[PDB]
Amino acid sequence: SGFRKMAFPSGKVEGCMVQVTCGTTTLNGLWLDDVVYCPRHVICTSEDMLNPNYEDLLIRKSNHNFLVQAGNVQLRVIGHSMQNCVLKLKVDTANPKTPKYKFVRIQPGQTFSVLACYNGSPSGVYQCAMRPNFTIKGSFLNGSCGSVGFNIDYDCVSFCYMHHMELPTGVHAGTDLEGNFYGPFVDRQTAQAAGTDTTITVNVLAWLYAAVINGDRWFLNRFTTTLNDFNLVAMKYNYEPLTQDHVDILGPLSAQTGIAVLDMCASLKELLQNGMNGRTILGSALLEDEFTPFDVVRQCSGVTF
Amino acid sequence: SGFRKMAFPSGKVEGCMVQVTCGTTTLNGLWLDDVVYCPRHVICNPNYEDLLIRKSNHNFLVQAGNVQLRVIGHSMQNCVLKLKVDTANPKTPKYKFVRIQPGQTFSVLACYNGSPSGVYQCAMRPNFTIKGSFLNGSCGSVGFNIDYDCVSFCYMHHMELPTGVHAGTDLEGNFYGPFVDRQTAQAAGTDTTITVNVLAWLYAAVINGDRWFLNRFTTTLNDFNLVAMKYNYEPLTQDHVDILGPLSAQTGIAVLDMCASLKELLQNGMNGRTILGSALLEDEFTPFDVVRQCSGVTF
Ligand SMILES: CNC(=O)c1ccc2cncc(NC(=O)Cc3cccc(Cl)c3)c2c1
Ligand SMILES: CNC(=O)c1ccc2cncc(NC(=O)Cc3cccc(Cl)c3)c2c1
Ligand SMILES: [Cl-]
Repeated sequence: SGFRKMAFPSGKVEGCMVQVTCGTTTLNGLWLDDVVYCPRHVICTSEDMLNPNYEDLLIRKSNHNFLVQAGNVQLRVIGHSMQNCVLKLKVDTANPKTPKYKFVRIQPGQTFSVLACYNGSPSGVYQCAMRPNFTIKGSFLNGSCGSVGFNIDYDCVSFCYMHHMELPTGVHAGTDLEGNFYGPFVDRQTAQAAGTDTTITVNVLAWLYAAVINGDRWFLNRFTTTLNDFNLVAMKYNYEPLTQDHVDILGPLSAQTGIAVLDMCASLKELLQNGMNGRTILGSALLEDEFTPFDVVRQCSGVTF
Repeated sequence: SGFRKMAFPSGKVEGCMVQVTCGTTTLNGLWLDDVVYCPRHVICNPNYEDLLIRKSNHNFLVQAGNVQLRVIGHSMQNCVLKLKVDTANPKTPKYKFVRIQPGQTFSVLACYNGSPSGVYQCAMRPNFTIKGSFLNGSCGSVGFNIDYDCVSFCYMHHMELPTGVHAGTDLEGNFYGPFVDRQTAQAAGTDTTITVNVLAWLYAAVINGDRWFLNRFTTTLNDFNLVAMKYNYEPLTQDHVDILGPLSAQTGIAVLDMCASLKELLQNGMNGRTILGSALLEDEFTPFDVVRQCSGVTF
């Protein structure tokens, strides 16, 4: 029993964090095998950030300009290349702590753990979700660039995010581990703003199923809805449209609790109309959208209370 | 910017998790140096000395990864069993066993079959329970904090109470709260809100640009405690006021001025608004957690 925002154990990722220095800029890098991955903006000055020509800035650098520190040891850079917005620094030592890993690009609504780092040293771990507007609501200070997002399914670490910048609203933007940004963002100091954000509907439904599994049914009602009528109501509350894929994905939780997806959709509609009336659901007074259907099955029991 | 419920990096603790089996019971153990610590209920009116005297070293199966450790001794200390093994854990970090007080926070590395599955942050409630997330097999999972490079172990999981909340001991086997390790009618007492932690979280909200709840008013400590007692909030002591000193100096809001904001929040509610993305007053961040997360201390 109980339902917490749970992050994956960070040990496999902590053993990959290094510090990358180029000139006066210091940020974090991910050391996997003999390559250190970091944001390419490490080669920039604050002036260069308005309209950097990364190719022009990189051609002027040599291997010895990049200082890489792993713990108290200085690694030797023997090569460098750029792939999209990530810089790949070839080093002369393979990381003996390299876990089994993959680089995966996630979709909005997916969750992941973040190991926030400063000067190549891990400071904290938290759980978060890729918002529908492609930003993340993280907790990052100056020096956190290069910190990574990941999932650990079995013994394999799937790296899905590398932190690059903070937008004016305090939200964060970054890339996958191949250097492709999530969202319409660029690694430039230019007028960029996060688009209007929406609630991840399929995740709120999964979280309502987690509440039913843990014994809470106060919010259920005798109604059902069509998918179309649910979406017409949902979009008036800035909720993402619920697709037939989402309904299919909620199938296992529907079978376990005995509540049809469109029946749970009707309880969500009523919650949006009435509010909570002083009550809570899993210790929260708001509808939670940062637990996927997969997170709920992983964390919750297989037997409904 | 941003404020998340953040746990300490769990790597130093993951390297200590092992699986302990005795008969049909499997749970988690903490392997430090040549000793494995685990709940004594792994041997299960349980007369634990009578049950332990009947066991031999080879009855305890200890598995570290894919390796079977050899148990060469066993002893009980309060509600924890200490299994002496032949091999010292080469991954043993610098550590201490510390007992925490209600209101203090810690990270939990939830484990099943000696394998870590998740990490979360939580607080020791004033009623000595923890609102954790634990399933069957989680017994022996540990709570900890990190100070520089030293892991301070403060909690070991033992049981779930009927309300879904959890109970456990420090690493010396002393329970937090009036609980016993047996299947008997036990219930968590009435809980209260950790006042000093709510105030620290209000200061974190101000640091992150959320100021709608501030007002021109102040209060006395006595008047605040009379009001706080009415809403099932823990009393605020002069020690708590002193501990909030740094945050008061940084934001320019006196502790008793922030108390007048909290009094107005309790009497009138949030009025449809949120603070740091929450519609409830959050009490699981200490004044130290707020300073650490708004400064970037590393481990
Ligand atoms: C003193 N605080 C900060 O400057 C600060 C706070 C918080 C921050 C959180 N994350 C990243 C930071 N860094 C950047 O956004 C640097 C940057 C600027 C323009 C474009 C690009 Cl790609 C990268 C933060 C920076
Ligand atoms: C049916 N649910 C479970 O089996 C369950 C679910 C969830 C659980 C979460 N944590 C621990 C469990 N374990 C215990 O509380 C076993 C126990 C019983 C009597 C005394 C003592 Cl000291 C320990 C859980 C057990
Ligand atoms: Cl995905």
